[PDB]
Amino acid sequence: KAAPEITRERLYIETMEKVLGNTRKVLVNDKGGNLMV
Amino acid sequence: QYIREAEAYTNEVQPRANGQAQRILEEARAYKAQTILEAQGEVARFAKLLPEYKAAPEITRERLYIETMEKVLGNTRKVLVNDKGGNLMV
Amino acid sequence: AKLFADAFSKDPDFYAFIRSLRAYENSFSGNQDVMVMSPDSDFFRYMKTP
Amino acid sequence: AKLFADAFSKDPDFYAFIRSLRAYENSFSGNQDVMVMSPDSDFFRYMKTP
Repeated sequence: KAAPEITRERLYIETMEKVLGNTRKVLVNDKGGNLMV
Repeated sequence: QYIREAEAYTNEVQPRANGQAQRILEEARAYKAQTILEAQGEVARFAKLLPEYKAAPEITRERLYIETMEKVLGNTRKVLVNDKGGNLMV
Repeated sequence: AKLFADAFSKDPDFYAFIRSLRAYENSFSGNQDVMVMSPDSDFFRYMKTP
Repeated sequence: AKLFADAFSKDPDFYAFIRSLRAYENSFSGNQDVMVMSPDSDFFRYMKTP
């Protein structure tokens, strides 16, 4: 309650940094296309 | 000799039928008792849980929702993909 | 059946919600599965900018 | 349950936020999970040119 936005932003960044350090990623433009496992 | 050994078989096989029959009956009785007792347990637990939910409805829920979804996403492989997709012929 | 019927007829909706979540828990136990969400779904709401 | 309710009824939104952000850490915990994204999505907005 002291300062909402800054703590909220920091928490977001930290937790997503932890989560994206375990899952494989492929980064592609999603303007059109399709694929299968 | 064959006739009398067959007679021995005839006189010996039948009692074990009574044996197994009594066993299957008694197992059915055990099933009955266990089922009714489990029913009592579940009804009692729900009876205890309900009033505190009728205290505070909205936050009793989302906690339960998240707590079940944690495990349901715990043990399944997942592939997060954006929508507007066309086809998937593996 | 008699006991359960006398039991749950105090709030149909709540008994509907519960006993369904435990169904999902006990059903998805095995690791054999695969599941394709979309990032714009609801459970992943808090993954956008703020 | 009632202790949880009386405690957390102070601010719903913040509780939902933090609880989801802690559920995420435990969900995707060392498992192959491919994720397709754009450099035009929300989180990578500082990969642009300035």
